[PDB]
Amino acid sequence: FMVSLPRMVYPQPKVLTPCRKDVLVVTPWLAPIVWEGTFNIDILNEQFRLQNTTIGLTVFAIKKYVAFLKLFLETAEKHFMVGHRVHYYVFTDQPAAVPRVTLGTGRQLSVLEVGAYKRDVSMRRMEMISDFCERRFLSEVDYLVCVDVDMEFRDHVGVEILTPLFGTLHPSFYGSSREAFTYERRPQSQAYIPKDEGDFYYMGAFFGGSVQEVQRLTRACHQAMMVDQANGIEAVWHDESHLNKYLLRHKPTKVLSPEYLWDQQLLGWPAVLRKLRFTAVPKNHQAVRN
Amino acid sequence: FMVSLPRMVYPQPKVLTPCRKDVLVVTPWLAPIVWEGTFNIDILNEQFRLQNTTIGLTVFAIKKYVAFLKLFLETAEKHFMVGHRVHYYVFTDQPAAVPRVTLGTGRQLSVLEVGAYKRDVSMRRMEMISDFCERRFLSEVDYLVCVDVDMEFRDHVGVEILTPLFGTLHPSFYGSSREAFTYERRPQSQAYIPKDEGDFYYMGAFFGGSVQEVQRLTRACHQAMMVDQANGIEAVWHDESHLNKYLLRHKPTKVLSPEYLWDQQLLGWPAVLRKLRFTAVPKNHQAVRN
Ligand SMILES: CCCCCCO[C@@H]1O[C@H](CO)[C@H](O)[C@H](O)[C@H]1O[C@@H]1O[C@@H](C)[C@@H](O)[C@@H](O)[C@@H]1O
Ligand SMILES: CCCCCCO[C@@H]1O[C@H](CO)[C@H](O)[C@H](O)[C@H]1O[C@@H]1O[C@@H](C)[C@@H](O)[C@@H](O)[C@@H]1O
Ligand SMILES: O=c1ccn([C@@H]2O[C@H](COP(=O)(O)OP(=O)(O)O)[C@@H](O)[C@H]2O)c(=O)[nH]1
Ligand SMILES: O=c1ccn([C@@H]2O[C@H](COP(=O)(O)OP(=O)(O)O)[C@@H](O)[C@H]2O)c(=O)[nH]1
Ligand SMILES: [Mn+2]
Ligand SMILES: [Mn+2]
Repeated sequence: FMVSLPRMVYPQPKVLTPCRKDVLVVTPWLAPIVWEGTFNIDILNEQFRLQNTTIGLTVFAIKKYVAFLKLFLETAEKHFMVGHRVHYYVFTDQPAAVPRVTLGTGRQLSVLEVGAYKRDVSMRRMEMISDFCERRFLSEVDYLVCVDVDMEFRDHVGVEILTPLFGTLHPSFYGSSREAFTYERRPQSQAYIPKDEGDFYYMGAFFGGSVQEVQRLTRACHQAMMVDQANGIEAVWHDESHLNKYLLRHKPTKVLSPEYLWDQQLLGWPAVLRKLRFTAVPKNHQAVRN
Repeated sequence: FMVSLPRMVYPQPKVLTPCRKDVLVVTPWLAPIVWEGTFNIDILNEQFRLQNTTIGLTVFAIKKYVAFLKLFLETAEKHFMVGHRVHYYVFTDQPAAVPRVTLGTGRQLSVLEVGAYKRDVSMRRMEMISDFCERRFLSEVDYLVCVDVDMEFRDHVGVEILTPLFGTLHPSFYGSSREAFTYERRPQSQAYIPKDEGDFYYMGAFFGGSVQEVQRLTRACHQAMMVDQANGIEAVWHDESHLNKYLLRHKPTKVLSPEYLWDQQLLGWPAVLRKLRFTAVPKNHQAVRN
């Protein structure tokens, strides 16, 4: 049951005025595409606080990637769901290397120890989120957000993203035609998508939804990755290829604009982006991965 | 559980191309506003058919308004949820005056006899939908759509409207500023809305949602109307005033554009409307109401 909103004073939405005319703000299956100027965060904060919403955030920091946790967490404290209940779940092979980060009220952090894989693994993250943590998340949070650690928050990332299932537009492909998307193209893979199919290219570094929908997605992707492994094939972009297949066949109920996953070093700051919210931290891929 | 969509071939949505730049297509609380060009009906039909969705439609035809049923139902057969399961519920004081209309497969009609009120009643429709039919609807349909009878369908009205809770933009006020909206303005009424509040002016002739959400809305409006009656006040636009108060405090999850509730005699055919879907049948208000 959703209680009534209180009286609020805010600008009237005008039907004959879009704010955003430069971008698509709704998908053809009537899912909002979240850009700055499309939402009144005061209304959304009211709606979600009235439900006492708890957001879980999963992040993996394996081997050298533990070095990214301090900036990741400290900037999450500044920008991620501030005012709402947040539970961070940090998956690591080195619990003692997790930095002691000071949290705001109503926010908690759990360190979950896992095994480290040598490779660019596809399988652990989808498996961990589904198979091992299923019961935990259902009991503790309403929504799950699953992100990469080699990132920092620079601006607001809030309840505007919350919905049963969301993906995020990959910053390198939002202007690309579907034939150019780097989907898995081999029919022998479970992640296969033909050249005439596809809505968007979603980045594997930021997806989420309700606990139920995220467990469905991660279970499906893990199962599909196991099939590929049994067949001696590894999708071109690993779990991201499978995420893309899933979200093609199970449409997300919101899509996040590239505001929510940006690399400024690589791509600059285009006019279409009014805010850069969650951004890549420069890294040496080869050095840091081995 | 939502099964996978099949392979489909359709035009790729392009992020840097809106189709609609002339109108607001999403509310500030991230609810789609449904206009032609914003949805791919093939994708939506797939989604809703895979859930075997059943839509109930309620319509009241009391006293002289039974004369409107033939055109209403015959045009509903042509345009309303074609291909989906539909259950019409016709509430009338004259069961024998309900026309025998031929229905397509998967569609059924129930005649529900009620008492006729003399007045421009506010109370029967909200009361009937909540208090008397609660159990029936929960067992028989997934969504309820509640409309006026003095109407005809001229174009597609389909699953694009379906959502937990929707209202429809009143065709006379979609371009108006909120101070001009004919909300109830007396603080002594439960429907009161101050001049600095309001998103939209919703028409009482077309609202709906899931059964649960429609029973919540109709219950709340009926209760509020009973309070006003006990206090010797009747809202300026009767159940529409209360509907507007409810949807201010409980934001709808989609909003239908005036495509879905139009009067061509009164308002013509503006450029902003690409389709006229559900339209007023000319009537002599005084003659037909007494
Ligand atoms: C010099 C690197 C050029 C990379 C451009 C394209 O992006 C890559 O797209 C791939 C799919 O085709 C995968 O999503 C990679 O994760 C992504 O690279 C990741 O995300 C990017 C946004 C960058 O942050 C990159 O450093 C990172 O490895
Ligand atoms: C010559 C009549 C001028 C009416 C213009 C405004 O509309 C009225 O707006 C009211 C709220 O302020 C209520 O919603 C009425 O139901 C509506 O009239 C109804 O809907 C309209 C769209 C018309 O179809 C009208 O005939 C009908 O009575
Ligand atoms: O040695 C590693 C490699 C990867 N990761 C995790 O897997 C994510 C995806 O890898 P990466 O960020 O290197 O991929 P990219 O964004 O460069 O494609 C990282 O953010 C980490 O959360 C990790 O913890 N340790
Ligand atoms: O004598 C009446 C008066 C009203 N109605 C029902 O109440 C609705 C609302 O009344 P009306 O359409 O006259 O209001 P308007 O759209 O003109 O404001 C009608 O469509 C009918 O469904 C009815 O059945 N009999
Ligand atoms: Mn990364
Ligand atoms: Mn009417």
